[PDB]
Amino acid sequence: AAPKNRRTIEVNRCRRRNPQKLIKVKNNIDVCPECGHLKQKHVLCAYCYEKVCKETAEIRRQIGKQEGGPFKAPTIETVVLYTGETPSEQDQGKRIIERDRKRPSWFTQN
Amino acid sequence: VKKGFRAAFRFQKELERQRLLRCPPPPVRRSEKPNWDYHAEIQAFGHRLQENFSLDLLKTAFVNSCYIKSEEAKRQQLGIVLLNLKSNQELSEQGTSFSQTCLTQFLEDEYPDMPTEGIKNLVDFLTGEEVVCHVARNLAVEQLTLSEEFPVPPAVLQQTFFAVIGALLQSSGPERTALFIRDFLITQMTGKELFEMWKIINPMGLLVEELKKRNVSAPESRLTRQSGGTTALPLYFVGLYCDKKLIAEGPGETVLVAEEEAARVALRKLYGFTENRRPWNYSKPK
Amino acid sequence: TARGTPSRFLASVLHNGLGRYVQQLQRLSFSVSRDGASSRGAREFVEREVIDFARRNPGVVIYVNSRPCCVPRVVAEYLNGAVREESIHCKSVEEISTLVQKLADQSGLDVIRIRKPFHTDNPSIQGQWHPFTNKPTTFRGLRPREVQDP
Amino acid sequence: ISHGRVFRRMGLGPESRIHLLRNLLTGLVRHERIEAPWARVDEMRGYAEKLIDYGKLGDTNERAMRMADFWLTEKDLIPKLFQVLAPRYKDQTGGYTRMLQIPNRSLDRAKMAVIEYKGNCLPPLPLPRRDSHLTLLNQLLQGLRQDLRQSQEA
Amino acid sequence: QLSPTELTEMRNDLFNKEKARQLSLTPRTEKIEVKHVGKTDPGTVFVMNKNISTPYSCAMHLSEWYCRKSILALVDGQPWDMYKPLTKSCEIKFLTFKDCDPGEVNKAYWRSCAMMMGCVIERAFKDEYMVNLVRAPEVPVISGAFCYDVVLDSKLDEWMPTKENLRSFTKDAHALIYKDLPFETLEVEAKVALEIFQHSKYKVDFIEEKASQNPERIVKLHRIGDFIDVSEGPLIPRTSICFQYEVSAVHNLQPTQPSLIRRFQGVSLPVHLRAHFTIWDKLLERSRKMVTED
Amino acid sequence: KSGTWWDEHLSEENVPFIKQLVSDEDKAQLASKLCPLKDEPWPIHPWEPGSFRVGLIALKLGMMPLWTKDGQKHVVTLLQVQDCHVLKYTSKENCNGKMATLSVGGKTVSRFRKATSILEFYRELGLPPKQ
Amino acid sequence: ISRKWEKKNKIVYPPQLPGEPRRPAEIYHCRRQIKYSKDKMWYLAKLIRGMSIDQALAQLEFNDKKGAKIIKEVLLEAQDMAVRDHNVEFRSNLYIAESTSGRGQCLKRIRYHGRGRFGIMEKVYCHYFVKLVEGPPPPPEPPKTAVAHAKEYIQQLRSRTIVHTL
Amino acid sequence: TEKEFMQHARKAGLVIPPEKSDRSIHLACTAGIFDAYVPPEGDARISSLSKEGLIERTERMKKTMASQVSIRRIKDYDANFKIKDFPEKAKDIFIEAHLCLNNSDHDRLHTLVTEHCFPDMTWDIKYKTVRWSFVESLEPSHVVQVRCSSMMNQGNVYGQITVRMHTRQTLAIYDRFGRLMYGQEDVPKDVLEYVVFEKQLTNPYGSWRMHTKIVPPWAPPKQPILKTVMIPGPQLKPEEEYEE
Ligand SMILES: [Mg+2]
Ligand SMILES: [Mg+2]
Ligand SMILES: [Zn+2]
Repeated sequence: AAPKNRRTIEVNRCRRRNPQKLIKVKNNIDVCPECGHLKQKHVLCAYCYEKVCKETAEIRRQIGKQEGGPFKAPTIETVVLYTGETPSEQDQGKRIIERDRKRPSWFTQN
Repeated sequence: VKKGFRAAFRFQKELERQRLLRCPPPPVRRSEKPNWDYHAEIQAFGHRLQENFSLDLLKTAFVNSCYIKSEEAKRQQLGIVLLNLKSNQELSEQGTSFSQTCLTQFLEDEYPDMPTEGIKNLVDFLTGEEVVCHVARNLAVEQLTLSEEFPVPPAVLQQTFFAVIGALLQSSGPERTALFIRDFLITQMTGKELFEMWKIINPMGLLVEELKKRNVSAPESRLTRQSGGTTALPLYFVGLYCDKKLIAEGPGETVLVAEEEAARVALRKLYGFTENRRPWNYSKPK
Repeated sequence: TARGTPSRFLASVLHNGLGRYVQQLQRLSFSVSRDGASSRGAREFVEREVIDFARRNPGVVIYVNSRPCCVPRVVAEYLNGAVREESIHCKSVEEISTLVQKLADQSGLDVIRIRKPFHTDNPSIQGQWHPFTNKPTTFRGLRPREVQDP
Repeated sequence: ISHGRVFRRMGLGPESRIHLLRNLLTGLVRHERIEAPWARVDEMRGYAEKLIDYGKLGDTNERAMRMADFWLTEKDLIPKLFQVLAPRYKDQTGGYTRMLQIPNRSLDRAKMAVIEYKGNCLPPLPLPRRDSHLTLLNQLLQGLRQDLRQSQEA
Repeated sequence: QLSPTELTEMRNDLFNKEKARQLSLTPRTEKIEVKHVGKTDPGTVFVMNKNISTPYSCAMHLSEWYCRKSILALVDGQPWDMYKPLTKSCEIKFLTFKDCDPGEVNKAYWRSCAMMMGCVIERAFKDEYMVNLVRAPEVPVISGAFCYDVVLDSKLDEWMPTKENLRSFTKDAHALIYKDLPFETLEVEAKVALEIFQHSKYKVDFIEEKASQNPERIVKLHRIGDFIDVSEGPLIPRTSICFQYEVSAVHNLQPTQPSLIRRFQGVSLPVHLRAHFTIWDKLLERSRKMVTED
Repeated sequence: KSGTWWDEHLSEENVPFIKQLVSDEDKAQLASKLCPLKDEPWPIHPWEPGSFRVGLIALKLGMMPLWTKDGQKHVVTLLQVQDCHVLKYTSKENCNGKMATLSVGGKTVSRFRKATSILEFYRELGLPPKQ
Repeated sequence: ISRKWEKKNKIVYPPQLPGEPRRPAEIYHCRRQIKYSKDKMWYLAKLIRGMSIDQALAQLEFNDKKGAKIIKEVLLEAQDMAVRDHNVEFRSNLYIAESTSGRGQCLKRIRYHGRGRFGIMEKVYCHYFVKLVEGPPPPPEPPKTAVAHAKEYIQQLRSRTIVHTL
Repeated sequence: TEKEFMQHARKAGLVIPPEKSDRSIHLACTAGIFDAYVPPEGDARISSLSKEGLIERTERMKKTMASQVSIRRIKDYDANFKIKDFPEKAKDIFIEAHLCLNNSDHDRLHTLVTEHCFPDMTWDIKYKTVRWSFVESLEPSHVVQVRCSSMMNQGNVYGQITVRMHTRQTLAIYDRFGRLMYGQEDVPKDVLEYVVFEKQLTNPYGSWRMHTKIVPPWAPPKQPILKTVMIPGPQLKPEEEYEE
């Protein structure tokens, strides 16, 4: 089946510019109270989620320097310590991961 | 590239026209444009109107004070013989007064039942800034006007049209000058209603005062016709009844608009400015 | 087009002819060439015809600019401000004499479609027709099947 | 017609689906936090919850060891399940994982999600927080509560 | 005596007169470096104009989001109306309804909504009755409603509003919200403020109390379009901020014999903290009950 | 210009309080209509030939077998009536029809998920919304 | 090719008189030869058309189309260009006056088909044009109300003459 | 279907033209001043003390041998040249060079100023309207310092004549759209700026042209601008944190 006639630009503007074709404005946008950047109400902040992944990656690179190979996971808990911190009362008998950096303010010691 | 010159030249002309439409130039005085001789254009002005103007007087009817003051400013900058030119102030005062007293006489004798307030508002409309400037821009009065600013302001143009009447008054006299006011100013209220030139408010309160002067009982309003009362498009005909005698009847969408138009209809009959009135007589005086 | 062009109603300039007739043609500007076969008919019109035409029309200012040109034209300006430009290129004297006279007779209003061949500001003298013109009035202005004094 | 169908159709078939979910669960036990498409995470989240239930049964239960051996491709993670993860959620009876939606990835604009095991040693995610109790609306409600409580005691 | 419709005509002229005098006192152009101290955009500096630029103008430099959500400004630890000119260089911070501890913002909103009610009280009653405003009690926000004491003519000594009358007050309040009028703040000397309210006896007493507290003896003035009133503390920038507004009831204070003082109560919520129909009806009932400041 | 739901701005302490508050109100509203003959009922006419009474709005539970005294087996459907009330009444004249309409609702639903015009209709009726 | 859009930021208006009103600032900016379809880009320029600078940037920041990241880059550099070069005081006091797409210079490659057949595919390119104006976004036109419909209908009933007569 | 864009552009340097070329770039003006001049602190106060200024200006030139010997060189290439006329001649150049900014007469501005000064004046006002005028002169100008270049640095010699000016001026700068941007066209203000001139003595067609303006560290702050400014802070990344 082939077109019997050529469709005019008037017919085609009415199909292309139909409200269903148009992009719909979004009203679920708001500002992140921490950084001030934009975000959706149901989605995490891309900026704050990015700074968590940069630090999480650094911690995961230190974990590799301790295991020193594959299939070498521990059977104990793990703790992250920063310059100016020592094992806590509850952080006894764990795998401490030393980080040469000041503890992030958002990263609260538990 | 095709050889030839006629099509390229013809295409440049269409481009110029297109450019002018997209970017039209500012208007300028006709004297600045080519093919202009002030002395030849001012003689034709009179012959065109079949009047024996006086050139010395007519040339000063187009000279305005604003143009004289600016003409001096140009000389001071260049350090340049004194000018003895006179303005049109004196000529304008003579023409404006004569026009107000001649229009009144014409109207006071044609409509003898109209009050002075109505005859004054009519004379203030025929000698108005809108009417006098329309007659001036169609009699070549704005092309000869020696003003400082173009386009000529309406007030400046109004003062120049009455100076031409003052020059004609001195040259040809009142009788010949009164015909110029009948043929150019009286003809500006032919297809116009009375209350379209003489705007009033509360016409019903004005009709009650004219019926007291004639010792006539106050009018009573009543409904003569009616249609579509409940609808959005109604029609009412209200009739004014003095001593149970119909004097006027007017239509309207509401009962208040129709009652106001009926009073306007009665006033036109009282003053004799109806549509049925016989036309103004322009025939040569016997 | 009529639909592809504009229109106007029949009219006059300042109610011309009502009190007096005023010629609307105000200026005529000829552009002839001393040399040039296109302007031959225009040169002979300037030698014998234009002078007699100005005597009859003293209210029209005529300008004759003789300059080099390939297409002679006559520009007519009217009181109302309209400007009509026309070409007398390769036209005989008789053709230019009937054209210039046509310009003198015209008013300047645009030569376009005229809707009606008549115009009047006072079309009625007995009253414009309206629905109640030929209807009789009823006692007490009652309506069809309307109970009075209920 | 799909009325009641609870399981999704991913991968190349039923077996490939289990193998996709197994590779995500195995990576979740090694790192305790991963990012993957939202639908694939919501489907694996159920298995991550029931895997801890088998770790609470103990490493001496053969049935529990046969599940971990199958669901954990890396065999060094099996002791971590029975000795690290299960003890951690000993007090809790449910809600071992939290799933959160994250910005769509750039390559294919796919809906993404992050899933983790509660109690991990990783930097806290920027969890959504409810409006403070000191706000205008919440202070108008706190006052209403007090009266309703005060009237009831009367 | 001046008529009610011409009494406000002079209060504006006196208000505008003093509003223009302060502007002339300022030099042609003097710059102040305003530093931003907040979690967001830390380190930004605004080189603004003295006695002309406002905190709102500083937000316009940053983004439209700050403008819409910045209800109040904190200048050197002191709250600052968003439309109040800045006199000297100083640190600036922006406050919102949704914060960890928005105590100052809640007070400002609660005060503004009370002032709005005073304006509609001076227009509802006829011109024959003498409506004399007294003050706006500084009641907490947990009380459940904001109030504005008012006095009425002796003729209306026992007249009690009805449900339909209370509804008309609201339609006049929402009509004031639709105009989107900005609160204009003016700090004047006590002596100048007495002249504006010299006609009303109650306002003069309140002004005198404020002068005694401050060694400078300056009194803050706020006006909504034509209506002018004396209030304590900062206010919100615009009326459009309040989405839900309603006057709940009217209570007569005691003792009534020496003088009658009526207490118009009300409750409201802004656009940022919109409530649900069901939850909003619960707040009204609490508001209808009479509240007494501590 | 952003939409909102009933618990978007509420805190951790007010969410449980609001839930129980509106829940207790529904209980009291439903337990206040159990005495319709004492609350100024309308006249009770007898049954006449050609009369049509109201119906109900039930909830389909499931299906169950059923045997008669002859041994034949019949399968039945369980229809549970839960929170069925009469909402309003329209007379024959205002009905624009031969009969007169009676409106009935069923299955109480949440007030946080209904339209304002619907919520106010139930507010003056003294009942929770119906599905 | 034509590049008139870049020459509109070079016109210099004469100094205004003391009584004249403040003239809004106009900022023209564009990006040429974008590897994208003008038909697909038209839907993005139509979205922000009439919006504020800060509202447009928020809609383009959460859009999944590729053109969104490109327009947002053009708006950010036109925003800075306004305050730095065109004497705009507040960077948020801007709105999208004009926003459309144009066809660019496109390439032609061969697409192979079956049975020794072939098609000619074009590597599409586009331009994006934007104009920023100082001030707040003009208020949207309210929808026509019943009073205006009736007021217009009665006006047509009053403008009707007696046709084909005197 | 094999046609592509003709995109082969590569980026090169403009600092120097092709090497091993007998033709070389010919420069008419020097880049900077040969000997930096520091006007003594308190010269603004001496503006009121006109008599002391006259004494100091005469004494300084006489006392500064290096400055008095440079005039000898300027007179070896131009015999008919006096020092009691240049300060009166500089006023014509200064005034005439600032009137070319109003009408955008850059063809004549090159004859008045050097190539080193021309960009500084015109670059910023390329799309702006300037209305500068010279209302009055307060104190006569004085030739504070004259110093010549090292002989045949490039085979050419330049002479610099520092001149002090103290006069009233009117400045109003309008933006692209005609809106007032800086200054007031009604009110003039006092100005104290030291204008430096230069002339290529070797070049037979050389002339004295404005070179630059000495800005003393003890000058008063300039007039403030009309609008407000926002100076953003560091645009930090997610990982990096803010520090006081
Ligand atoms: Mg698939
Ligand atoms: Mg093949
Ligand atoms: Zn964030």
